[PDB]
Amino acid sequence: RRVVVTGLGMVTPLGRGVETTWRRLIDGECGIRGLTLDDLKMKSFDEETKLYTFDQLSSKVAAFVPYGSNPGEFDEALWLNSKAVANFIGYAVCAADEALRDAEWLPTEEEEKERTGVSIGGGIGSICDIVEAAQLICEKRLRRLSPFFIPKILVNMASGHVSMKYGFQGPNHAAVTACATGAHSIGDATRMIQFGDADVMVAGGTESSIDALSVAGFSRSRALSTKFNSSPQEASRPFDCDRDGFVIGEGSGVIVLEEYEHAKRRGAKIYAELCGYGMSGDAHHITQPPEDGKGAVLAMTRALRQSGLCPNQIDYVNAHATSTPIGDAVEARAIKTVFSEHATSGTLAFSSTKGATGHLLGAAGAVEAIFSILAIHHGVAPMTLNVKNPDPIFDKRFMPLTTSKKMLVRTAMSNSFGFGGTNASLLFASI
Amino acid sequence: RRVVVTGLGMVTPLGRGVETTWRRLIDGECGIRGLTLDDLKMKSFDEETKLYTFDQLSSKVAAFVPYGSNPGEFDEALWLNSKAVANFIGYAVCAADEALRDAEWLPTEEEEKERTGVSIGGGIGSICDIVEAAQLICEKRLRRLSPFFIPKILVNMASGHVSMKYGFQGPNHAAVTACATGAHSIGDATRMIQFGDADVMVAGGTESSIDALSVAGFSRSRALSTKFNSSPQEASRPFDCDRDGFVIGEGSGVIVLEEYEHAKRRGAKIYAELCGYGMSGDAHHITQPPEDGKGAVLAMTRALRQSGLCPNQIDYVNAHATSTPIGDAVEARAIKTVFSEHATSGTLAFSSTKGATGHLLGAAGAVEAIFSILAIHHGVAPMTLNVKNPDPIFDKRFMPLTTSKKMLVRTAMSNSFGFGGTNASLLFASI
Ligand SMILES: [K+]
Ligand SMILES: [K+]
Repeated sequence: RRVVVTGLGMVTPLGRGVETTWRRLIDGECGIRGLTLDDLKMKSFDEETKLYTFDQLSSKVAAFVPYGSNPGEFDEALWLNSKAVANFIGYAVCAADEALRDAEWLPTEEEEKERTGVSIGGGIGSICDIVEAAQLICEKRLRRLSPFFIPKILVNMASGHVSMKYGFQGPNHAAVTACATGAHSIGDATRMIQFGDADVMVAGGTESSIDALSVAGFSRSRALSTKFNSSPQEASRPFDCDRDGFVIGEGSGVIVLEEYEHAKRRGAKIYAELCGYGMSGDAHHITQPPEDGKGAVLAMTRALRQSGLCPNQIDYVNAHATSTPIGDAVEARAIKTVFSEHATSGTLAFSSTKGATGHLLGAAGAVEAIFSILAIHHGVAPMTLNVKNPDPIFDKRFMPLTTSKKMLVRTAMSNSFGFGGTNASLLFASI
Repeated sequence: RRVVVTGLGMVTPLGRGVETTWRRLIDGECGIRGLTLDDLKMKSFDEETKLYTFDQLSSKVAAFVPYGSNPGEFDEALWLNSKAVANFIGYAVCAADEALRDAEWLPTEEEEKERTGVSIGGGIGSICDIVEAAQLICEKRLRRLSPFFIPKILVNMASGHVSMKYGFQGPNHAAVTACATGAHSIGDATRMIQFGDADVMVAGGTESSIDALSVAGFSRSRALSTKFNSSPQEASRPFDCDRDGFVIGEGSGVIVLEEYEHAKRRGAKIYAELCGYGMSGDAHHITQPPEDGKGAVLAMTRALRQSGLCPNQIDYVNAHATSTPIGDAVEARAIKTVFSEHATSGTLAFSSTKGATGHLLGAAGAVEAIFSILAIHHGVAPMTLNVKNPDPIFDKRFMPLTTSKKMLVRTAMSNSFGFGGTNASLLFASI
């Protein structure tokens, strides 16, 4: 059984909705701005504590979903209107609603509902909610603790809320694999349709982890950009010589996957086929990839092997590259190993879109899969922002895209790597 | 491709190791004891705050892994060996080591290592570490924030630590589906072997969430047992008329899944075949199952369809039943709906082992899958503990097992349900 994409939905730092996000991405816009006190998510703390906490943050830049009741904005009054709904849940529901309406898949019949599942994972959940609860322990105010505390911090709950809203009674699932979360969630859902567990899967990733402890935590891991705090629009620079860590972003990407014959029967429009889901492990380090990028090589090779395609048949690669000194170079090295002559001749088009969106963490793999599907659909490959001085590994030919380029994209591959050395590679093709 | 089980490993409130856990389970033992101040995991808090917090907890019972350097005990010096290892990670590695040495699978060859993956999920991760970090905000001591904070709290990191320990470079994965986590992780891994993503998968679940905020959070939701604080060994009573909520437990279950031909070629000892992986969603309520238990019915029916077996061919069912008023009754109705004449004849053996182990949350689905496999392997069906007065739903010979029944077990099914209405049913058979 073959698996196709019939609906796209997203909410990103470039806007709410596929149209707005894609338009701004191609136009070369950037969703990164400087942090403020409000961004700490510390409404339950006094101003002196807020001020102190802000000062402890090495990284003072982030990529935010725009909130509001106007076009291209995320309306919290519509999507975060319940006590059990944390921000990551609202993003996923918002994106899922767009994807399902795009796919024209809102079944009323129990037969179809039972054959529709959900696989939308989150990477970390809601740290800010756990911080608020922990404050109750410190201040001896535990009576205030919400009965909805547990339900709103569980990383599988986006799938729960989506399935509930639409009555979807197929597999209720979530893959959680750090920054590969959105990729594995989509991939696992594909395997389920292939095996026959479902005919339709609403799959993707979500994350809303811009808050005091998240920023402080990633800053302590030395994972975040710090030296561009006065110039936020230049903070995320994948493949650039002056990159100094990623910029935390937030949002959700959700797609509607469905079995090919099922899609054709109902006359659904098809974006692309999902042809490869390559998985590997680095088996190296909790946070650092290996020098040779073997894990990334394995993941890409496995996705290729599944599709029955040769390296030279790949038109576009959306790289994971998060704007990290070691990470970006390792992936570049891995892309050279997998594609060799196809890459070193300049034939292969590749870019990282994280200069524009930031690192969406658990949602990164899903959002970037959407970008890859859209590359095929529109015949436009997105640029990498802020590559003023390309990494020494690159030359005149082997070079990431620095402008949005029109081209036939019949095949698009998207890499997502996470802490623990967990790797996924999703390969899409026109059908 | 067929998938078989070649290794078992576990760390539970009934002991470290399969040997001790199974022996104590079958002997009708219980791992539940009363909560103390030390169990709050509040080492960074003063005595006054410890006492306040303890007084605020309505549930004062939990099921603990026995620590120590003696047989049947968890040696924390061996497994909690670095600052990056939270308890859930340590339990998983301990369980994985046992499972792999049982499977006799410690390959040196890059080929075999690349064909071996890991799918061990955690449900919540490490709340206590987030609480400690949040305390640094309240006390303005963020200087002391651990560099390993982020790696410690991520629910996928058990898979990461296991893979790097043994150099496994196959799919590095985690399904996180609340209290179905262990089941979906095992089921997902099965699909991966079935498809050809891997030849061997180290799969299961892990949890260590006995701490101040976890107990407070679950207590506030009214999910936990409160009436039996004076008699802890009586607190978990699945299917009993006096049940009043579940008892939080901790531990890990890990199994080695293997492609059938791969197992036979190397002369591996085979416990059972995994024949069915049924998945569904309630699409009803964030925490409560629907009255008719349609989700449970669907999950069980789906696992049956996949196996090619009919209800009458099922020998043992390990119920999810957690000792909650609504939950247990709903599953009882669902079992009756699926098995009808096979249930009411008294020939279907079914029990919940949560009276003995407590609710292991993310590890529940994996530990109970192991019990289902061991039932087949040993020809003994485990009892339900503390059924003094069976629920009115049970009539005549439709009754859960209240003693360890010696019997031929050819087939065994295990149910796991989680918050968000996520349901999994795993079906094993002799081979
Ligand atoms: K990517
Ligand atoms: K079970």
